Amino acid sequence: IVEGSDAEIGMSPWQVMLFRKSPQELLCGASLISDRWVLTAAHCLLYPPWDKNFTENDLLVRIGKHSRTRYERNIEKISMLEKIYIHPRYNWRENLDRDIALMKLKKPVAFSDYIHPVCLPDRETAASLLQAGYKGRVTGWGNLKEGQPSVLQVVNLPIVERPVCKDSTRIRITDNMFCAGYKPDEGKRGDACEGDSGGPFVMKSPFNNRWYQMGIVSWGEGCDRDGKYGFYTHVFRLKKWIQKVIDQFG
Amino acid sequence: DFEEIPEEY
Amino acid sequence: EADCGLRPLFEKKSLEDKTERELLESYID
Ligand SMILES: Nc1nc2ccc(NC(=O)[C@@H]3CCCN3C(=O)[C@@H](CC3CCCCC3)NS(=O)(=O)Cc3ccccc3)cc2s1
Ligand code: NA
Ligand code: NA
Repeated sequence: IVEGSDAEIGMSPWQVMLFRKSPQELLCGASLISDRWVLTAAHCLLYPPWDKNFTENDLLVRIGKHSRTRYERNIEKISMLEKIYIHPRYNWRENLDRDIALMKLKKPVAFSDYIHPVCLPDRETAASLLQAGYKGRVTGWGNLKEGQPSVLQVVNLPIVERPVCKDSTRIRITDNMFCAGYKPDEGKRGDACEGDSGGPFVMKSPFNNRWYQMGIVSWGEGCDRDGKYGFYTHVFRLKKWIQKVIDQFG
Repeated sequence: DFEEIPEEY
Repeated sequence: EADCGLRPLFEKKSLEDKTERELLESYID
């Protein structure tokens, strides 16, 4: 996260770190949506251009974390993966369209003050909150500039008008994406960066005061560049796929 | 860079 | 879960984090 700040303890209890077994390293961000399911970006697990194609046994899920590098004894819980599910129409060849994947855990994780699932939006929540100007929140242990942070970083960013998102890049933007971030003329800044991929873009509903994950950190050209914005997978648009996988394999 | 994690995982 | 999105150390105890108000203030419509 670029230009964000340290997260408060228990501020993002659904935050998940995707951890590579060997070499031991941070692979991506992710989120807890139930005691057995974790949501992330498909490119965190499959991206042929960079010869990335992880299988279940290559990684681990660390939940309830705050510190990036430390083993948080008595706080974080480490889970193994039972199965990975990538959207069948995830477009890694062109523009990361449908950048979403699910991971089922071998055993249920116990909730605590530091571990708690985030909600997934229904049609009305998405229609009501996914509006230009409305701010969401992005969290991650990714790079601070285009070294690494000591603890989870957080930044609030405004959703941007679709025409503006499109005119900021040469990449083909789809309805399964939305972008967020400040304009150069707005002064404030902030953006997700390398390592933040797969992390959640959340919003707190003013209707029922619950947090909903509206997006997944997907891509950006550089980090926090003026005139550029961060792009996120539109979670509601792909919820039918999410429900299908969980109904069938859950 | 990362502190080792218990071998059990 | 019927308890999704309610944080143990925040919503559950009726405590607000340092910047959530920024989000609420942006939901002007
Ligand atoms: N707001 C954000 N910025 C970034 C920049 C690095 C990482 N990027 C990533 O994890 C993903 C992995 C695949 C390469 N990648 C990316 O986001 C691609 C840009 C993609 C390519 C395919 C079609 C959509 C655009 N790489 S990325 O920006 O380093 C490429 C780059 C473009 C212009 C100038 C300098 C570097 C996350 C974020 S999130
Ligand atoms: Na992240
Ligand atoms: Na209400």
